[PDB]
Amino acid sequence: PLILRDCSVAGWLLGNPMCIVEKANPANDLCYPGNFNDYEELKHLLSRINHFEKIQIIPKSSWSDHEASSGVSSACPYQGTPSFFRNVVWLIKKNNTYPTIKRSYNNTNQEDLLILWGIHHSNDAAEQTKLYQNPTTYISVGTSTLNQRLVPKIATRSKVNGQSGRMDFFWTILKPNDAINFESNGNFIAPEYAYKI
Amino acid sequence: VQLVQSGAEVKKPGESLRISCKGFAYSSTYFWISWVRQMPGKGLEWMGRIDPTDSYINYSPSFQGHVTISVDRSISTVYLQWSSLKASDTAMYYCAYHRRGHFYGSGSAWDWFESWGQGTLVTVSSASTKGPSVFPLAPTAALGCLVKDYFPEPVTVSWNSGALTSGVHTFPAVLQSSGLYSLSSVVTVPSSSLGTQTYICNVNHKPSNTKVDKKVESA
Amino acid sequence: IVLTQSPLTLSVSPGERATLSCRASQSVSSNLAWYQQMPGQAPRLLIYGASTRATGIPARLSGSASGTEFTLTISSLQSEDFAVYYCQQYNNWPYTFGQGTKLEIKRTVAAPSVFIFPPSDEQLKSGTASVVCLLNNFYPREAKVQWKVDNALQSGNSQESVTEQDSKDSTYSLSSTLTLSKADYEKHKVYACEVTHQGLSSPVTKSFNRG
Ligand SMILES: *[C@@H]1O[C@H](CO)[C@@H](O)[C@H](O)[C@H]1NC(C)=O
Ligand SMILES: *[C@@H]1O[C@H](CO)[C@@H](O)[C@H](O)[C@H]1NC(C)=O
Repeated sequence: PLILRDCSVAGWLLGNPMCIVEKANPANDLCYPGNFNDYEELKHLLSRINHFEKIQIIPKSSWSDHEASSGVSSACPYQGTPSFFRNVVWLIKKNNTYPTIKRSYNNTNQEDLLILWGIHHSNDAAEQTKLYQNPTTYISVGTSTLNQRLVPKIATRSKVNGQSGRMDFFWTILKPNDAINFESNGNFIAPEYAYKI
Repeated sequence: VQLVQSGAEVKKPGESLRISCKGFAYSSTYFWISWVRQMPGKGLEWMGRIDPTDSYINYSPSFQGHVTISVDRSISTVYLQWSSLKASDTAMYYCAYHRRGHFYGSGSAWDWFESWGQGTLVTVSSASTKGPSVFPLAPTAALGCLVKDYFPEPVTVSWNSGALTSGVHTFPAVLQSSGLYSLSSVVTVPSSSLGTQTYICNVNHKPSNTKVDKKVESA
Repeated sequence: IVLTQSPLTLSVSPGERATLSCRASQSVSSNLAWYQQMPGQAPRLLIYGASTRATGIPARLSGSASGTEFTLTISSLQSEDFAVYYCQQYNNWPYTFGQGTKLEIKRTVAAPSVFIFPPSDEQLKSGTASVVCLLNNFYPREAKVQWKVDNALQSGNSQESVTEQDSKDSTYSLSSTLTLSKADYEKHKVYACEVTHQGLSSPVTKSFNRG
């Protein structure tokens, strides 16, 4: 009985700020342009929605040595300010430094949990240094079910929504008592909100 | 994990001091070793923290300048260091283990101190080593010996080589004007036992090699 | 951030119930722990996440939170439980603690045994004179040791020292040292310490004259 608007499923779960049944081509989608990795498999997983509670997993407040409130763009707008997806966090350098990040979450919620994060493919050595300082970055996400480790593809792609870089988003199911580990020295789109199942 | 720290230290203002803390050669993963200071009588103070792995370090806004946390990942040991100590720096120093950046439930943190070291006492006075003087406190009867003017802590007082432990009170030492310690050790025995029984207080102060037996008199 | 603990000292019978408080200046949102410390020793975790007990910890240690009012509760005090209790917030760094709450054993009032000690000849031969007042096995800890020399109340020239509460009768002992130069000791004849304590009928004075 569940019905969307001019959000897509993606724009929905990531929490586009301009926000069964969706319109085959929605207005609001991915603010920043990119791909939502494993899209359709997720969609198949989501017609079986018996329980769906959004819960926090890593407070935005808890980022002391990176600049949290700055991941905003003239491409994800809200009330004529630059904004971004609510559920994730676009971490930017602070005092011209970007210490590697080592975060980790244990699912102690009796339930499966749907976690969403991403990587920013910036478009040149310029944007890269400006935003994250480190020229050569990685991202490393892991559980007992998943092992991802991704390098950012620095290239200037065709401008879409004002933006010559891209953002890839990934997702995973976290079983009860499994932990997920993040490690990243730049270009990380960090989860803040996840979903119960 | 099981943290062990280096032994106790006595120093004078302006001296360098580096205490140590090992016992975590494997962990997994992401963990902080922190330094906590505890002043005589007062509560507790977090000084800073370090990841032995990638040698990342956060100092408290109260200590960034004074001290220096460091790691030699080689031997897997963490160091606290000062350049020029100060009478203020006199305290118990613990290191403590906790998880780096782990979270759970609904956003709460996994950042409580899980494991502690035994403690490293650091003292800065600074007088110099001075052995104690040992005076009788002559007499249900009460008698004592008084252990005056020593440095540094501690002394150990027994009676009759430790065959007498019933009714003994060794009071905490007190700092005097001179920056030196005085202590009192007393004992109660039946009045009807003086003259017969011999009472000897054995006093030890290793830092000045003082080893003294005093017969405690009477009439 | 500031944690204010309350009270600092708390006297409670064995068998009963104790309620320690800790209050935060800001929000720590349940990221708070309770440790216990005993003399000479490190602290050992009791409670994390404000509510969860650590392993080993019995069920009579309880923890609850109202936003910023954190509450530790110990019921059925066994002797094993008398020590110092700190709260800590690990909501963010610098981690901060409380100031402490010392949990004292409570017993029926007990009045002190009062002893006074002359300086040894051995100590005089040096050139300094220590007179010692000993109070033995009393409770409560509040007692007032007053030095009188030739009836003249003395002041600001003595030093006290108290034992930790006893393990096998829960009492205290105290010793006061009146320290004078070897000089200034001869110009006086009577030395007395007057003790005022709760368990005493009236104040009690012990005393001695030189020679
Ligand atoms: C900011 O960076 C400069 C660059 O060296 C450094 O001097 C300063 O201490 C830094 N401030 C903080 C708060 O880290
Ligand atoms: C998550 O927490 C539970 C309960 O504290 C623990 O038993 C489990 O081992 C943890 N999971 C991992 C992967 O550490």
